[PDB]
Amino acid sequence: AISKNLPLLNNHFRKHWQERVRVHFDQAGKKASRRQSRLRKAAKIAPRPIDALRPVVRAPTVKYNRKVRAGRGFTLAELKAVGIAPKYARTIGISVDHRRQNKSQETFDANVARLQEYKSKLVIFDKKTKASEVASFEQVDVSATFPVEQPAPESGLRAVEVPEQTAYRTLRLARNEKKYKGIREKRAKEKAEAE
Amino acid sequence: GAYKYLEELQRKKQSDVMRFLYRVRCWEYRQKNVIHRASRPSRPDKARRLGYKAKQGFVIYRIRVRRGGRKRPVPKGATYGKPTNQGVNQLKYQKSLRSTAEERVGRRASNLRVLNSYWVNQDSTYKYFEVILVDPSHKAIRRDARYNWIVNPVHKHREARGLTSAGKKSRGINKGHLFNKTKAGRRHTWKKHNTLSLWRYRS
Amino acid sequence: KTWRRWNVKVNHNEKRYATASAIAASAVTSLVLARGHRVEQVKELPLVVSNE
Amino acid sequence: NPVDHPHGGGNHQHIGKASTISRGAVSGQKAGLIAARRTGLLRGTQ
Amino acid sequence: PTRLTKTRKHRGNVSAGKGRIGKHRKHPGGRGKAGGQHHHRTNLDKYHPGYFGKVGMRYFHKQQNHFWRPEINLDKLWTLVDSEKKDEYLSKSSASAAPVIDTLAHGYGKVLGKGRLPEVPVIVKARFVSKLAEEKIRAVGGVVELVA
Amino acid sequence: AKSGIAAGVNKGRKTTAKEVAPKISYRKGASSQRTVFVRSIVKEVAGLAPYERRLIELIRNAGEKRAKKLAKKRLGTHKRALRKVEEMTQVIAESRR
RNA sequence: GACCUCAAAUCAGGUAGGACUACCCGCUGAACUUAAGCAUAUCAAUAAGCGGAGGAAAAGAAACCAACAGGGAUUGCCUCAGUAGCGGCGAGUGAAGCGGCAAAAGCUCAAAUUUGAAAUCUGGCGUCUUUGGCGUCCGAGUUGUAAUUUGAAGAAGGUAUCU
RNA sequence: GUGUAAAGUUCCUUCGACGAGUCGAGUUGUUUGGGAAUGCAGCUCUAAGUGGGUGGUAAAUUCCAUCUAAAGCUAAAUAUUG
RNA sequence: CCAUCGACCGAUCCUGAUGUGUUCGGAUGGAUUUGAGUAAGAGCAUAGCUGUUGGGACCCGAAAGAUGGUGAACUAUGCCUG
RNA sequence: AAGACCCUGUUGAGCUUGACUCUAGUUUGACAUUGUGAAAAGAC
Ligand SMILES: CN[C@@H]1[C@@H](O)[C@@H](O[C@@H]2[C@@H](O)[C@H](O[C@H]3O[C@H]([C@@H](C)O)[C@@H](O)[C@H](O)[C@H]3N)[C@@H](N)C[C@H]2N)OC[C@]1(C)O
Ligand SMILES: CN[C@@H]1[C@@H](O)[C@@H](O[C@@H]2[C@@H](O)[C@H](O[C@H]3O[C@H]([C@@H](C)O)[C@@H](O)[C@H](O)[C@H]3N)[C@@H](N)C[C@H]2N)OC[C@]1(C)O
Ligand SMILES: [NH3+]CCC[NH2+]CCCC[NH2+]CCC[NH3+]
Repeated sequence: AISKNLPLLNNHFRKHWQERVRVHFDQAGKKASRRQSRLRKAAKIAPRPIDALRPVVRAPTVKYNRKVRAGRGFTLAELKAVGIAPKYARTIGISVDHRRQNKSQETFDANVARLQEYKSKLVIFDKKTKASEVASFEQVDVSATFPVEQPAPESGLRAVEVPEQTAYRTLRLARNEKKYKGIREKRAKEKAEAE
Repeated sequence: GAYKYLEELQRKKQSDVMRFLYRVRCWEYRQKNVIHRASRPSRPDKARRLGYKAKQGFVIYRIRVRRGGRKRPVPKGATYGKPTNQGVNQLKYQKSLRSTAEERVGRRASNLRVLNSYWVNQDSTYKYFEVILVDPSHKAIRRDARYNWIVNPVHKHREARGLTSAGKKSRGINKGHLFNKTKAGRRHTWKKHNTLSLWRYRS
Repeated sequence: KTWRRWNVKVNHNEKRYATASAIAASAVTSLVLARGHRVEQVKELPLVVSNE
Repeated sequence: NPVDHPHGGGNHQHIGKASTISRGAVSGQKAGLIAARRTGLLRGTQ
Repeated sequence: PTRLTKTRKHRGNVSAGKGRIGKHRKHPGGRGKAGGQHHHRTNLDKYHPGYFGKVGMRYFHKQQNHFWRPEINLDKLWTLVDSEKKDEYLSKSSASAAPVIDTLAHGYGKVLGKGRLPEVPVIVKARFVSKLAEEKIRAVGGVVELVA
Repeated sequence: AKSGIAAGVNKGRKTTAKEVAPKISYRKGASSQRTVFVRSIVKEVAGLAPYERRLIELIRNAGEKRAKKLAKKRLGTHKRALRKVEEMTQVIAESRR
């Protein structure tokens, strides 16, 4: 059962695994049909775009802080700042997210900017609009026309400015302050109250 | 109105007034059939909160259900296997008494759809429930835009499939890390986690 | 069984290498004749013909 | 034979344990003298 | 392919290469890692010491993202400068105009100190830094700027 | 608000803060003039539960710690026991005035 | 003469049952087997047994995830990861958050005095331009049927002219 | 067009009802990767109103964060030896 | 590439500077100790033979165990009518 | 007729018991079902 110098393995095949095997023989067929569905859906509503406009959000988790991605929908405050009611925004290709909040300024500004760009490029037709102007427009890809752009990292040239305390010492002191904060402020009280 | 007062009063189940009412009504319910039609809800505010309306086509049934656990129904207590499976007493049914009440009432009134249910009373032998029922075939239901949905055949015997409030409770259908196993259906999630997924170009 | 391995992955760069090598081979008359093509009465390879 | 009765079997016919059975014994065990207060020939008054 | 296997070469030989005495049988010795403490101890103690037992403390609900901190050493740090302006930066960089290196935006958590820098001032932005890494950066006239 | 470095207390990047209008859902626990009125009437109609009466008597006899152990067993948690004991002492205080 | 509760009718009109098995929602539930023995464990929350659907079902617009510069209904794929963890800590077993992608869609009640007017609804009868419209008469309904609100709010008083 | 009507947007004032033998707790059995207890169910106890739940080591003390249960509907991407 | 004496990083034992939330900090120098480390990267991917582990697992073979059904036309025993 | 005797196998089964580990049933207590009065002892 156990023999010569080999890695010890973990092959989980002790249940009736052969009753539950999924082979994606239909990978190409599903690609083609998913493509045909996109085609039909786009032809149904032309020239209106298929994709609603989406916000730009920071990814959570200290591993993904640096990145920014597409979110679910614009906040109520972001829409308020551009003068668009939430129930009206849904009828003009703008996504809405009542759950996301705007605690800071940067993301709010970026999404207000996206909304203003989209509103500047938007043309709402009405009963007066003729078929010849409706035929003038091509179905625009919204996620390509309003892409999520990573802010560029700082580069180039700048003056060198050396603080007297090292970065390493700053980090060590910050760790020490955090670590002993609770017991030091307990000592501060019990010494004070005894005064 | 009065419904708020009834709501707050029904939360005082140990006051003298409520203890008296529960005693008298438990005796009365225990005198009638195990399943009987109720001419009206005994808790109209509670029934309203669960979807009842005082319209034609809304029906209330009462049922008592025997309390306690599930004795394993094996002859003479013999289970014929390993000691881990030898238990007969102290075993528990995985569905609640409320769901049993719903299912038995649904079996009796098979022309109707079970909407929801609520507790009404309790003694040491029985728990008493009232089951709210809707008639799919009544025009007062079929023409009502707030209740048309239950006419669709996908809601046939939703109480037998664990689709009522009590059923979705017992199935563990809730959001978050405490319901990882049952969130999307326990057996579906197990099947997904126990499926070997092979692609054409095997990585 | 259906879950036998049917398709095979090839590195994309190596596949491009083979494509380039096969294109280069098409300009070698000895290789084209060995391959069995009746290119005895063509002046030069590659054979390029006008866009008409 | 032993399958049939608690008294069955053996290379002679004999009961092999006390025939007085507890009142608290279970079905399949109550054969013999069930919860006997005494045994043997009755002598004297009762 | 099957035509290249030794099964083809064993055709016509009785035991298929498995021996007449030993006789390839079903599971002599048990299945899997059976007997790791009994009749396979001579394998496990030789080739997998440490296999049996418990060491250290448990960590319930460990989230690996808390511990993300990819490391970059000083000998590699100039790869992060734009490749088209690296030659120019090596010549023109001074105390008043030095290249900025945003290590976190390049996906790194800590600057370690293996290797040698070009003798050119740089400005290094990092979440964490080792003591020697900062010391070598300051020695060529540079600085480490902590970011979060 | 954040320190601007990756370690220590109050760590993290500094952003320009923006004030957020509180969500209406955050008011859930607040009492209203409707509910306070109705609950006071129901208490008059209903009266106290048997453990509540038994809990008054403990507090009147200066058995705070003894009333707290009973309230924790009856209600289940020490947090809920504390609130019920405070509630019942306000029941006694009003009774005298 | 009402009412409440409870009955009967070959009363007027409806409705349910049974079938099929690949997939679906639950209940109930093994042992062979592995552990080189074996009882916890494993096989397996599997087979068999029972109840209930559809073209999909189920789930679903947070009593969520997180701990970040924060994400934002549900579902699936890839990854996380054979990892954290569980385990005679043996044999074995084993998810989730983040990240990329497919697809994207949102909402409804209860709790509120219409109170200057039950404004609501099934049925019968007549009629028409009949998946229904109109008129009328019983009946249901105040122990609450409509309109109005659903937390992202929203209501009652004002508001600015707008749209 | 029965539009002195229905709706939307902005500002100001006062308000802002929000689901109970349920939540939650103990215990028993079962199950889970969930470990001083993951879900489910039985029995006993049984709430509150800035309250309640969660925050993966039991407890008390003080904070913080995040949602808003115990009522309900809903296409698509997913499955498919019929 | 090999033998050997060192140097560097982490764990362990000692030492303990300027300083201090006076209990933290850890400069500097040591130690028959320890690591699946460093000391001018070698890996990633596809394929092939052989070898390994889980799978029906080279092929055929138990005595057994479990779940759900079908039989008192033979025969055992009671009852009813001849 | 792949010994039915004998031995071996970490292969069984029928049977037994003061084997190991359990179990139907039964018995004993507590809590609930569960209310209304009075008296005597005890307790704060
Ligand atoms: C602290 N005292 C040290 C003593 O420990 C020793 O140093 C060892 C050294 O020999 C080890 O190094 C040893 O092992 C490594 C191996 C791990 O790769 C080899 O590369 C190296 O050639 C070999 N000498 C090194 N890994 C740790 C030091 N403390 O060297 C003598 C000494 C100075 O007295
Ligand atoms: C030319 N410079 C060399 C440098 O290349 C390097 O040499 C290593 C040498 O130290 C290693 O060898 C080392 O490590 C091995 C290892 C098995 O533990 C030890 O057995 C050996 O004693 C030790 N010297 C050798 N395996 C590779 C060379 N490139 O380190 C030593 C050096 C002199 O600085
Ligand atoms: N499919 C397996 C059914 C039996 N369940 C046992 C697995 C979990 C055993 N408890 C693990 C230890 C308790 N945390």
